[PDB]
Amino acid sequence: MGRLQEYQVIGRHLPTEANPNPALYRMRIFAPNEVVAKSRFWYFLRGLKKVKKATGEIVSVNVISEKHPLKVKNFGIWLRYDSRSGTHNMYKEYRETSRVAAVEAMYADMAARHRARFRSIHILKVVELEKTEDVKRPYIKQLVAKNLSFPLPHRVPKISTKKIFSAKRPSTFS
Amino acid sequence: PKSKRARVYHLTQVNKKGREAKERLFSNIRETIPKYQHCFVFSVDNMRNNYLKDVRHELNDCRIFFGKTKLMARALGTTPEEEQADGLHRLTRYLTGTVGLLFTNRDPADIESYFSNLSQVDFARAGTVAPRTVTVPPGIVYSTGGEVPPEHDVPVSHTLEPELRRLGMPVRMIKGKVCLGDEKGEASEGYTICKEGEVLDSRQTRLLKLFSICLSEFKVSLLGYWSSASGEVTELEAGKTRPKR
Amino acid sequence: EPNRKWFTNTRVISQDTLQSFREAMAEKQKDPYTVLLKSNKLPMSLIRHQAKMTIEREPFSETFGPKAQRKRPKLSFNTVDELAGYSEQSLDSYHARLEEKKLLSVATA
Amino acid sequence: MRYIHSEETIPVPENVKVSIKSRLVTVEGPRGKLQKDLSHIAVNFSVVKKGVIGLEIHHGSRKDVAALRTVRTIINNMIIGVTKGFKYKMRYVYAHFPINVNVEKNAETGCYEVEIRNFIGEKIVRKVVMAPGVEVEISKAQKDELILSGNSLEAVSQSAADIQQICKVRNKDIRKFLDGIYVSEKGNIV
Amino acid sequence: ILSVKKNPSNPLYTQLGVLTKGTIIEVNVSDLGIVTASGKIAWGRYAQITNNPENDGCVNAVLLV
RNA sequence: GGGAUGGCUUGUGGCGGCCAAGCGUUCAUAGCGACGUCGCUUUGAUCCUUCGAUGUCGGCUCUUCCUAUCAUACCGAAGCAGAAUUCGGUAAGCGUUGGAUUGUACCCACUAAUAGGGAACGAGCUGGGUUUAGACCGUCGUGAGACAGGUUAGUUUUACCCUACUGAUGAACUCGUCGCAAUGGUAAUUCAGCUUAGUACGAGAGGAACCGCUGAUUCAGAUAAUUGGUUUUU
RNA sequence: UAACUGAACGUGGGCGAAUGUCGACACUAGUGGGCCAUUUUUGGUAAGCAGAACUGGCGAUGCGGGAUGAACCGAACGCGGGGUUAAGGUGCCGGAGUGGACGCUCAUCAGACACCACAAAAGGCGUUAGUACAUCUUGACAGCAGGACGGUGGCCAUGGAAGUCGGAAUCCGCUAAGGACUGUGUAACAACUCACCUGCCGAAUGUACUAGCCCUGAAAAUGGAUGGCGCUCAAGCGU
Repeated sequence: MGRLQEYQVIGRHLPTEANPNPALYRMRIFAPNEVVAKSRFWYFLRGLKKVKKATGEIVSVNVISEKHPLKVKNFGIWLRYDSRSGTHNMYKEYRETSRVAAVEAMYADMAARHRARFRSIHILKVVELEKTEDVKRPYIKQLVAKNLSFPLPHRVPKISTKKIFSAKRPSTFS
Repeated sequence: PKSKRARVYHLTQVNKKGREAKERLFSNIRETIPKYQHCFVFSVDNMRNNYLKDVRHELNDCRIFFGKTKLMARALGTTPEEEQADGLHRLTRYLTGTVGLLFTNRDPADIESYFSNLSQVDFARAGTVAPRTVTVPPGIVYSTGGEVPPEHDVPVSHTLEPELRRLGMPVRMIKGKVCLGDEKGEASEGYTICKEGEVLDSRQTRLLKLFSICLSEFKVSLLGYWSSASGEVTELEAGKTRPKR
Repeated sequence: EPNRKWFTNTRVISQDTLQSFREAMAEKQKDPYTVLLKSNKLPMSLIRHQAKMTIEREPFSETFGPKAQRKRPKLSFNTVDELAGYSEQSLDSYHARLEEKKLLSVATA
Repeated sequence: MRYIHSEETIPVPENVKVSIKSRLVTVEGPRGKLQKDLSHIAVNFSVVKKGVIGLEIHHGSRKDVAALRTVRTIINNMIIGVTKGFKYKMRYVYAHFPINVNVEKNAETGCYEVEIRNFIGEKIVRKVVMAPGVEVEISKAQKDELILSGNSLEAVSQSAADIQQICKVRNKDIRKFLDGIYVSEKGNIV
Repeated sequence: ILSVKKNPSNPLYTQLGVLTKGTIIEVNVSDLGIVTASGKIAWGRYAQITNNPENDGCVNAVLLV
């Protein structure tokens, strides 16, 4: 859902006389910016603990960048989405180069295939498949095969949309 | 995947056996071993095998197993670290194709004599070579199709002629009688079911079974036997010739 | 509104009184020249299966059809002489009925 | 799901000569020559081994993968047709009126022509013209049998179906009136 | 039916004897064998209409026992 | 002086009780509920039980549309032997009549069949609803009069305007002759007889169909040799 | 008040949250039981609906967009110039993209303004993505070649009924496995077949649900309507 960045958001309850050192809660949140990241932090924290924004504070917001954005990786995402019936689990896999790109591909795929919006999807886990034996979806298993080489038949050539007329009928073989 | 074959659910009493039958076979074979001195392996290849019940009845003191080949091999023990008794992994190399186990207390010579002089004429199955030429004569079709003289044969049933037409015999109903061509027999030749020196297919063997024509034999071939006292496997004549695994 | 008198008997009458009333009333409609007084205030509401058993014993499915189990007909006769007499009487009655019907281009509307 | 690669194999006998150009299959055999236009299905042809034709689809869906089986069976039937041929034996049976069948070969059209007469005593004379390459004969070994032979399975089976459909009883009980021409045996010439 | 006891909408409707839903009627219960503690036959009992007769063509009632 | 419900509707009842896939529900184990089922609503009878116009519909001429198909065309199934059918499907191309009854909507006949609707019923003509003024009877009222009502006789009377339609001329391009065809309309319909054949089929009674031939019904377009009609041929 | 002990009112002295920034008369009016809508609430209906409270709009009002318009969205209005937007749009009509990324769908009048009704726990051998349970080299699903037996023609019944017109029971043995039988069939038998098992094969399948898009889920009557053309890796749908 947009150019997403992963943030660690650490927050806590406001210190009182009973608890001078309240517990810190850290979450990894995919959001377009820090305001949305803090909003999602307060939402997920209201879903789990007796802390809201008026009674708590944000200790830290940091950006978690990808360690190796130049390495092709397989990601398994376990998610829960809310439909007309209720909340359902989905396990999906994406062959991307970063967790953020995997999450954008996830959001586009769920919007395309199940009409699920950003407001109705909970990202529960995003993990890296260390071995290719952990890959379970056949559309990624056909990509992790040995000596994968394929042609590209029927490639429509890119002709400028401002050039209306051409004197040669284009070919679709390059 | 909306377009799928509709799986028919059978409204019958008998269900699938499953893993419990495999475990029962394992228990029965592993309990039969310490009771008999000799364990024979016999082969019945490309055969009807409905006289095996008569063989079981005649060998009252013996025990016959005719289950899955790999399950019997696993029951006996394929490796020397798995065998129930010594030399049984030597015997397991004989178990391939359609085979069976025979646990016995009797003499090996007696068992060989019985399974050598045992011989019953049986219906041929698909793949066997036809020993002769069978031709149903023209005219009215009888039950044997010319094996017995036609004056000693009942006419064939009227319910069989759609099956005969499906199996390729150009029969027709004339006044409640199944005939090739005309009732007296004309304008056609006899229907050749099979020719000598020809591999029989299932259509021809089904025709021969419907006309009660038997072109095969019931021969059980003993491959070898393991003895408990000596702890060794003695190989018989068919053991050299049969493929080994 | 809930009330206790909705669940009570509103009209009761004893056996002998009902029987005497019915007998006297029947004697009253015996005479056509006698008329009642205040009949609207009189309890006049008190004054005013072989096929099922046969079908219950023998269903239609058990009588005739693919599921039929009937094997014995229902006869009006027991002896050969009774059958001969039955046939003779039936033939005579049949002839009488056709004679009656005979005694009793399309026609105009 | 879009499958990256799917392939099928067709073995070719030594007598058979296959020429494929722009999805136009030409199969040559001892009995004759067949030609078919498979330009309506996106298939890439190749020679994966000496005497084996390779069918492939790249980036196709499940339907595009499944269509290769139809292509495989069509080319295999063309090979079987040019090698051994196809033969449909048909029987015509009658109850009271004998059915008269006359087979000719119209030379200007170069095709066989089957003429059916006296079906349920009808005075009409039915006529069926066969597809080119389909040879129709009256069997001398059996009684009231036609034999349709050819290299094209579709042509032979369609001609047999046309013969079977042209003699159809109308406005009568099919339980009682059993007459007609029926396809009895389907097989190969050789 | 013996009488119409109460039509809940209007006493004029009761006076006219209108059979509507929820109307209390008096019925002859001689066929049900209802008897008192000594043997007198109870032949009049209240029942309530549970259907809409103007829409259904029939009067359906439940005994008030 | 003021006025003149509508993406409704259609083929399968209500009330009351059981049963049950399921929905809910585990600190409460209730409550709804598809598919069903059960009770109330003459041995082919009876003909001696017709149960309230405040609300109005008919008819003539004529055109078109819908299908929710009566007939014709084709097809599937049924003890469908044949004949005659019955149920169902695609189909609106083509037809769907003549009469009796007003003490007040059903009968009869021909026919292949006598299918159902819309364009009104959310200023053409003509009979009832229906009702100005005359008159009579019945009910009511002291009465004038009114009506539960019944009966009789009784005034709206364009077109030459615009558009639409049906036909008929026409300027400009010299006049005229012979043509092409964009587009618009479009047409045929049903029955009978001969042969097949007293044949297939059938115990019998009965009894088809394809190819071929000849007429007739309804419709349409013409025509006047003949026959009727018409006569100011005065 | 036991009391200058208090109660008021004076004498004198000293010293306070944010944000934004009028009152009284005189005279004269029109309107004061209107319409629509959000939210809350009280009654109901077969479904409709009927009422109250606050707020906004209209009657009094133009403009941009909903193709069009009393109630929708944006926005309120002197005469002009330049710049930027809101709502809505960028295939043509039409000013602005046949823009970019990932997928889904082929509809015999799709869809592009839906929420209401038809209408249901509805029907789909259409197409994708998932969940749960189960089988599987000890050989899964499908097929092919075979077996599919004995007591026993189980009991009663029936002219006849042998697993297969009926009623009630439905057991044991040989088993690898086989029902006192799933259908075809006979007058009854016979015969075939199914459930089940074994041999060949070769690696992934089966069932039930969930969520998308698509078809059906009822239609009349002049010829017509996503506004029109037209659109199918869209000019449809989701982001």
